[PDB]
Amino acid sequence: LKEIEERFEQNDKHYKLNLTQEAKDFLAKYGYSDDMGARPLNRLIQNEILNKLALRILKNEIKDKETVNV
Amino acid sequence: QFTERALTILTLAQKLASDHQHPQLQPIHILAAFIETPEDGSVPYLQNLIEKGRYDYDLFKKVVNRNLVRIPQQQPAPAEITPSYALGKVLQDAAKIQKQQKDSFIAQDHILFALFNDSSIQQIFKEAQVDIEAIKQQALELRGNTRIDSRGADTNTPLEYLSKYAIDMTEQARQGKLDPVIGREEEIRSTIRVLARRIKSNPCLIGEPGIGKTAIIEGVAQRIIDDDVPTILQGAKLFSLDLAALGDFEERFKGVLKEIEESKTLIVLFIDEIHMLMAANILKPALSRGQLKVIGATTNNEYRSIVEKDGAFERRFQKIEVAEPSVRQTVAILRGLQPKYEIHHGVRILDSALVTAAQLAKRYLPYRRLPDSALDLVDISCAGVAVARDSKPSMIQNVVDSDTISETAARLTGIPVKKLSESENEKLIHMERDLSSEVVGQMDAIKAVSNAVRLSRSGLANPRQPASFLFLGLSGSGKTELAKKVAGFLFNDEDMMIRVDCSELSEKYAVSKLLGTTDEGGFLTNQLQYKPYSVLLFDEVEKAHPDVLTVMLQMLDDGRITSGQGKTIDCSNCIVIMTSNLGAEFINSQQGSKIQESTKNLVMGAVRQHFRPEFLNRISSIVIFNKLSRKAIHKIVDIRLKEIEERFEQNDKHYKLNLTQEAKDFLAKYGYSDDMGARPLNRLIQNEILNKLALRILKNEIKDKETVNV
Ligand SMILES: Nc1ncnc2c1ncn2[C@@H]1O[C@H](COP(=O)(O)OP(=O)(O)OP(=O)(O)O)[C@@H](O)[C@H]1O
Ligand SMILES: Nc1ncnc2c1ncn2[C@@H]1O[C@H](COP(=O)(O)OP(=O)(O)OP(=O)(O)O)[C@@H](O)[C@H]1O
Repeated sequence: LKEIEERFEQNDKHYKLNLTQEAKDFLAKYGYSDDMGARPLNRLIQNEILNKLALRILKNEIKDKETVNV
Repeated sequence: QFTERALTILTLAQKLASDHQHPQLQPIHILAAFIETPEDGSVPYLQNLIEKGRYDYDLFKKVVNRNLVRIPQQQPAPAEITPSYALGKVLQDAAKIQKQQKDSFIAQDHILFALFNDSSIQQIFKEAQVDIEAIKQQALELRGNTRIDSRGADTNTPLEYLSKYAIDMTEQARQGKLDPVIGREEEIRSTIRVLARRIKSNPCLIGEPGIGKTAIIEGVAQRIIDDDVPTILQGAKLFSLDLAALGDFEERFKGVLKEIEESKTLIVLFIDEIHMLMAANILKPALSRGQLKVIGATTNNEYRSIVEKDGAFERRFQKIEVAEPSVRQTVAILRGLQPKYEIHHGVRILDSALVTAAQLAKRYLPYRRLPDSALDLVDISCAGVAVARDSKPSMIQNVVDSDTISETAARLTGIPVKKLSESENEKLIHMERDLSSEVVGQMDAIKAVSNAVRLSRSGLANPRQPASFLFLGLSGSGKTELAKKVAGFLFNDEDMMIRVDCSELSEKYAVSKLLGTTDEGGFLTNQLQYKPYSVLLFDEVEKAHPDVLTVMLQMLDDGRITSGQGKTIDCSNCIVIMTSNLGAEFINSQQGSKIQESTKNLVMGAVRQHFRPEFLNRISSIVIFNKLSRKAIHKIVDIRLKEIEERFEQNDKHYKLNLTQEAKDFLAKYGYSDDMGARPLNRLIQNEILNKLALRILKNEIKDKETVNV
């Protein structure tokens, strides 16, 4: 979690965050693979989150610094 | 026309000069419009052919708006009102590099390319666009063939393998090329559900090829453009690699793993029957990176080989086995593709035929996946008379039910009129009349055997078990002919009845009727293993060793047997028949012309002696074969007469035949033998009757097409 947010709210995204335990659980549960790891989730962390919520936010109607978790 | 991608910038470049409302479109304008921001999402920054060719745009990012803010301001309508042919040439001037670097339309490079004169800092210190120096240089770096169409995604040529040999059928889908599919919509969904499954996205399609496993992928590809594709799966599209490998020529296939990784799982991959050790092993390091949704497929065969080793690459893979589709499946696609392939061939068809096609097709298909074979037979039916139509004589561009089924499908084997007249019910109702034609007298065997298989027919056969019979009498009584008649009547095939010797193939023939492999495992397998339709002749069963009678009861019971590979294969299409001659003794009762239940008890007693009641109680009907009346004797005449005329009067000479009971008693009397029946007389007639003519043939005193009885 820490890596992306510290890339962006710092400069780019000005971003305040929210976490459902869903993701909190999902990413841990689902996102982490036993064998192949969260290694894909590391990419997925983009996808279902960064890719997802930026896409949520990139409209801006959910404003800057706003957040919507799945 | 300009490339959309180019024009996307171009109008945005017209939009560019519009935002500051520039007075004129002039060389250094789009230098801002080429770039949203320094991101390679704006290639003209870094991924541009210039930063790699000559002029890096990093700090050179600085100057672009510096001009477009220092343009003299204008008002809205004169903004983007002019090409200003100084710039307006770039419209045409972009078509210059499409020559030397071989392109057709005007692309992002080209719109860029034309600009290479004044679009710039052109000064003593010139931060500018080299003319041929950056692009023809790096327009190979970029791409190496850029040109496709105005349509399409970024023209940065990130992945050459994906652009080369990776086929997107969703393109073809919105291009309308592929034929929509049906009825795997379960598998479609489920495999897509597998795909939609976050845990195992990768399916394994299992099954024998030709079944539509990528026809699955067809509608799947369609569901991509049909947009039923799940949110997880939305952004992805179809790639399917049909592997043509033709220094390692494969690593291309490995290099593309980045090109999709470029797209960042913006597609799916589907590989069909090629799943094997690749170089080295196929695939995974991109998938094994945790990434890369792919549609996997195979026969159990390729499933039996390498993916058996790991199994944790199948950790991505739910194995889904397709089954040969149902009738409506065939029907519905036919329903969809009847008009297709009749318009493909420019003809018409009866849907009456269309459904009827699948009927016998599904029935007598020895091999394939029916719709193919159907569509084959269909196209066969289609093209066949269409070729008959287009070539003079043709009158019917529509095509009938019957011949389009039978005569066409008669090119599997034949016998259309029998393939015709049967409703699959018509057998039984008409059988014991039909059976009355072949095996003489024997109204017992007529009723009993047939009525018992009328129970194994009528739909009253168990999902697994055939009818079961153990018969006494002459071997040569028409016994085998009965089951040949059966084979002939029931399956319309003489091959159905198969010699299987219980007597001599007996004890360790349990290894030689099949063997867990330590090539048929043994006799009984590819007899049926090829052809589930069969008729079983089990020779003098009580002379077999009991070693097999268990798995023979396992034939009796459940109608299926574990094979050498272990497969338990359906014999219930057949009718299990057992043979015993021991009642030839008990024909003493028939010598006394008893009702044989006199000894059939003793017969039953005799057979109940040696075997499991299970093994015993399976028999539907045991039929003693009755004493031959003169009729029963001399109706065997026309049998001979038939197999006489079958050649002379039919398949060679066209020579007529006549006899008299005079000569026939001069035959049958001698011609009949007690224990072997008239089986002697057959190989008797072979000369003194036959060769009497083979004499007279070249003796020729009387000639062909005649007949003279003796
Ligand atoms: N349900 C269907 N609807 C439309 N066309 C179909 C359907 N099923 C099969 N086809 C046709 O079958 C042809 C290809 O079949 P397909 O390759 O999918 O069989 P297959 O079992 O996948 O062979 P393989 O296993 O090697 O991929 C195409 O012409 C396609 O239009
Ligand atoms: N009632 C009958 N019905 C049919 N065929 C009969 C009849 N009586 C005698 N036959 C003769 O039986 C011949 C074939 O007999 P069939 O094959 O049924 O016994 P078979 O078991 O094969 O002989 P075998 O096993 O001893 O070599 C036919 O060619 C036919 O002429």
